[PDB]
Amino acid sequence: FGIIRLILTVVPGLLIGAAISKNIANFLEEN
Amino acid sequence: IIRLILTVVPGLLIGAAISKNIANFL
Amino acid sequence: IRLILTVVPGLLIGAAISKNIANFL
Amino acid sequence: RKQRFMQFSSLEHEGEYYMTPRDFLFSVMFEQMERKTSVKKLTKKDIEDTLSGIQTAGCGSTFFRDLGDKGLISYTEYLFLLTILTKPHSGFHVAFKMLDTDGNEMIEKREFFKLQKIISKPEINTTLQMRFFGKRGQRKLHYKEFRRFMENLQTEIQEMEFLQFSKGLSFMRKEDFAEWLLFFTNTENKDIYWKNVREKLSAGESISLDEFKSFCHFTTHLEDFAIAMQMFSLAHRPVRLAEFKRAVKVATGQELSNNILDTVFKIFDLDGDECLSHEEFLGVLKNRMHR
Amino acid sequence: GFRDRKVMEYENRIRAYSTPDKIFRYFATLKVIAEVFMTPEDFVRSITPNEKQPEHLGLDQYIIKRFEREKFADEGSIFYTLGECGLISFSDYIFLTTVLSTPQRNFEIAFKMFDLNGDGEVDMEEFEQVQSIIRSQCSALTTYFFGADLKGKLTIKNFLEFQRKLQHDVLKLEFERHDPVDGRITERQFGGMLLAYSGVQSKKLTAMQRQLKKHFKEGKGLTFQEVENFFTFLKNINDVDTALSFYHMAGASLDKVTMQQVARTVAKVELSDHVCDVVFALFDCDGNGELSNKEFVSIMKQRLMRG
Amino acid sequence: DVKTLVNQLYEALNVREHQLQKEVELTTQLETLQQELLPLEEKKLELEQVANRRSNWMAWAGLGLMSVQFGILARLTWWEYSWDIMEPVTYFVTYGTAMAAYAYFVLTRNDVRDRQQLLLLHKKAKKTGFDVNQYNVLKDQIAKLELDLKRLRD
Amino acid sequence: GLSDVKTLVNQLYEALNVREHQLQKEVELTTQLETLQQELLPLEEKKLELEQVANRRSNWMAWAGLGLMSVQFGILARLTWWEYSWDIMEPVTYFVTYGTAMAAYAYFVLTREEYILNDVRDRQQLFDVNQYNVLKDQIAKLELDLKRLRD
Amino acid sequence: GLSDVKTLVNQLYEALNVREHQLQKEVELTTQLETLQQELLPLEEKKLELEQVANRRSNWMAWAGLGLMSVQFGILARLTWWEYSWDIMEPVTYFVTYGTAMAAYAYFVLTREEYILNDVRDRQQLFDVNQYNVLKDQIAKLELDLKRLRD
Amino acid sequence: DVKTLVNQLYEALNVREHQLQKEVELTTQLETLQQELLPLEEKKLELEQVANRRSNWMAWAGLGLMSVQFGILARLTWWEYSWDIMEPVTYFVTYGTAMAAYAYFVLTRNDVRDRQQLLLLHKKAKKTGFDVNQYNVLKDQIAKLELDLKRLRD
Ligand SMILES: [Ca+2]
Repeated sequence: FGIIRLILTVVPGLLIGAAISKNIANFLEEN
Repeated sequence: IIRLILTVVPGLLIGAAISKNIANFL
Repeated sequence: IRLILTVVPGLLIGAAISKNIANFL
Repeated sequence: RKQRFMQFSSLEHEGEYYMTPRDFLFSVMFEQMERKTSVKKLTKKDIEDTLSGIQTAGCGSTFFRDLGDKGLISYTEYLFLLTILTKPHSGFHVAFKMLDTDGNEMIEKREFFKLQKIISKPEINTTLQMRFFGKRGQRKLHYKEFRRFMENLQTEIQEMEFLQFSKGLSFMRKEDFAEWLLFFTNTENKDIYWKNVREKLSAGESISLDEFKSFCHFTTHLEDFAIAMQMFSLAHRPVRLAEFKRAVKVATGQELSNNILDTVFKIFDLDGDECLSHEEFLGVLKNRMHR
Repeated sequence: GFRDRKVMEYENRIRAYSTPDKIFRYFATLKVIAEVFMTPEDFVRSITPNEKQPEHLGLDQYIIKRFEREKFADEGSIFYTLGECGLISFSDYIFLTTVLSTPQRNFEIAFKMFDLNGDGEVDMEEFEQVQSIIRSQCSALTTYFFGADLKGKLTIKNFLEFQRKLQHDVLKLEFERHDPVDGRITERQFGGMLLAYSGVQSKKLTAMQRQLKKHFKEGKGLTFQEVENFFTFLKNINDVDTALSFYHMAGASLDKVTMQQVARTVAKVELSDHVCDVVFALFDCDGNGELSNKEFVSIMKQRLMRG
Repeated sequence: DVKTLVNQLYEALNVREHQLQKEVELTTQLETLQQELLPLEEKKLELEQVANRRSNWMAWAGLGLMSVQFGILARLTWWEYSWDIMEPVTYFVTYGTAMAAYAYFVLTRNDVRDRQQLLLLHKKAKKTGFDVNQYNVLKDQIAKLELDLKRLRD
Repeated sequence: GLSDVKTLVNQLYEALNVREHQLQKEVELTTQLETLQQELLPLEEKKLELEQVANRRSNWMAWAGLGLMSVQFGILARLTWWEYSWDIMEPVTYFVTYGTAMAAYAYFVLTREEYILNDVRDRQQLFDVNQYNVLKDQIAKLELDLKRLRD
Repeated sequence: GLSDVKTLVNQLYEALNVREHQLQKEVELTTQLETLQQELLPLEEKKLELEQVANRRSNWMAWAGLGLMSVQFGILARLTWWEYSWDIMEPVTYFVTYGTAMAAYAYFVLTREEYILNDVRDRQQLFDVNQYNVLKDQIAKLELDLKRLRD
Repeated sequence: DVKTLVNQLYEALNVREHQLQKEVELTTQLETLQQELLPLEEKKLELEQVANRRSNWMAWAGLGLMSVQFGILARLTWWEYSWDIMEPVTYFVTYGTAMAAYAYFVLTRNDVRDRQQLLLLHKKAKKTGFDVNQYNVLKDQIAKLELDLKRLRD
């Protein structure tokens, strides 16, 4: 029953990291 | 040590064969 | 003193052993 | 250098020091004066008379020797000779280009002073000015005469060195050549070199003035020798006497004799092998060239 | 443009410190069927810093090409004699990049050493020795320098002429990579070419633009011939530096006429007014026409030696 | 001498019906002890749960942060940049993450293991109402009494 | 306190009543020690059984961890040295090492959280070690006293 | 053994002489608690002093280790991104990290060996924690008896 | 009645000279108990020093093997090969070293911490002549006696 929460914790963190790198690189190229 | 080898070596060979099969499948 | 006397001989032995093993190979 | 000027100057006029050609030669050969003679204080008329009885001297390689004590050197002039002795000649040619363009490169009496002041970094008549421009500055200095004069200076000082080591024997002995070679290098390694040469010289062999002149020329060209030895070291082959002769032929552009070059390879054969210890060789030749 | 600056700095680090193989696999842009190749433009890019690689090609990604074939170098160009239709393979890349760098005195000495009673005689084995020694400190060119019999002797004159032609062709490529119009380069672009191997900072170049603006010099252009004459002039930088220091200590001012006089006298090259104007625009002390001989010699030395 | 006197004393006070009296006194002292113990036990349980939630939350947050770093690095070296330009950045980010974990450690600081855990919990608390040593001697007294009761029942 | 003094009087009467105070007490000590050890036996058996049952599990789990680590090593070694070169598979091995460290951490976190939540739930809803240890205390003290009385 | 039964009789006598059985006994228990605590205080002083003098050392040592590691981090980053390239500074950083780890483990093993040698030597040549501990336990039992007597 | 009986018995047996008698009996009981404890402490010291020698030796061997491996890697990475060919070998050698360290750590297996350590050493080594339990109970009894003697000396 723990694996569901394990996935629900990891995968959103990983996706958030991807989107944050997207946005930070965009900002840096902008300014 | 005999059981240590009998645990490690088959795992490594199984990993090698699995890498073979996975690269072929991909 | 014992720290150096343990490390340095081990390192030199490793160097010589790699030399000899590479020659043999 | 100026210390040497004040130590060896033997004429004086109006609180100003002056050298004779004999003084100048003894200055270029030695560090200290042999006889601590007082500086004779001479007057205007007398210092003019010192240069009256000249032009009796042969304008070849005996120029300075023939002038003897009958000559005058301003401190600046003495600096200009020293650079000619130590420096390679090509730099002076560059100055001849810079001074005058599309011309014979003539200099006035004042321009001669300018040349001295730049290279080594009214007035009385002097031997150089009178020789080069005539008595009253009528002729002009064409580069080739200066090149000939510099060659004659080199040759004369070299002949003087050969006589001074020969002691008037008209030929040398290779131990004396070794002495001339290692002389200036005062850093203590000379004992082992002396041992090696004495073992490997085989007394009774001789060299004449032409060999000595050719080896001094090689001394002046030494840099190409260093590049060739470095290239051999990168090749990682031990340099051998024949290879040393090949490097000498490349550097100097001349073919030295077997005996002289074999002697030099033997002396600087620091190890028992047949390989030139060229590092110390270069060091010794550098010391020798800088005097 | 942040990412572009980061990529260009990374490329400069590759050029300056990486192994001669990484520089090849990274700057090569062709793959012929399997062997990698670099068009001559890529060879020029691999030596001049601050040049950007095309986005997609980069490292270990090439334009795979299928085996009259297309010509990548103009007829008569030296790269054409490499053997391909003007393409450079790694084997030739090392050879060309070691012929570009080493000074001609070393080649003279090496040729003089390994030979038999000959000033400029060399054979293939002796040539291999020379290459090894000089690289410490060639495909399809054997016919060019030795003949079909492969026993001809390369006279040092022929090899030095070949090296000179190589430098000339690389210079023409480096010039053309600046997009000339009517055959004239922008003063700022000539400043870049001159300072390309110098300090990274572009401040002085800006100051040059302001100087030319307030001097009516920007906007006249330099032909390729003028740049060639200027580099042949720089090919005597040692004697030029000695003569400059001499004229400096003599008391004369390092003005434009002094630089053209010294150029004529010690380099046998006729400089144009504009070229002296530009050298002075980016090399004066602050405003004055006196030249900063020391820094000038420094930068010109570190530029002529290709780094 | 004193033997018959202590015999008379035993006859007087120790009526010798003391076996069942011991049984009933034991089986009620046990209940009184348990009732005296329960508050200490509930305090201990509350303290344990309150010190458990913190570590659970912190561990899950640490895993979330590791995953976020993974995502940031995998989105840099495969879409925006290349791997080779982002090799030292990843090495130094890993070094910095290990250093930050070490700094977190330095800033935050069978049955015998439980005793040590309870001692550390009491020390970190300074929370009155739960006196660990009183609870320990109390549990020990209860265990001894219950064992004696098991002997009595046989 | 009447019960306390009653038990005290009983104790004093029993102590004075004994004959061969140094002999008969040694006998009663042996009997009591034997009886207490015979009482301790079931607790020790239960403890040993539970220890073995909770130890073989961890042994098998660590063995499985080693097997999985070796399998991963084999996969990486074959891919790096047979199929694709190392230059193309440097990022894959770095990120797989990262994934493996994260999975190890996740297993530790899962086992800790599950065990502690189960323990707290069982404690809130509810082999007693305390009486076993108290029995060890009583029996060691009895054996020590017997030792002192014998020699 | 006669002295033991005499002490039992003395306990009985102290029990029987009581007036205001539960009150004066509560008072005596209060005096006992006060006495035991006044005695306990010096041991707690010794213990807290030793604890602080053993805690500050580890704190400063860990700070020093972290500072050294940060210095190495900065040096390697500056040599990698400004002076040289990463292509040329990969083996240097790998072997510097290896050396740092080996030095940390060597320091750990050396302090362990020195500590165990010194401890065994001092034990062979020779704050009594156990009288502090039995003092804590006795005073707790007494406070518990006082509580039970209160209500 | 019975109170006067136990008072007469107090005068009879409890001579009341037992204060100084108790002092001298205690100052001798303490020596007796320490003389009893001594062999147990000797056995404990011997066992712990023998189990400490082994740990020291094994940790020294570990450091030696670490240094030998570092040596071999450095020599190859700078003399016999280039770094390019020795990156995968370096990574896989580090992986193998980690796997070996884990196989070793799997094949091997505040006063309460010391008590747990002693209990574990006794359970593992299980040598007769030393019982941790009797040693603990004797330590606590002699401690309580020292304490009573301090209270008596005042
Ligand atoms: Ca790498």
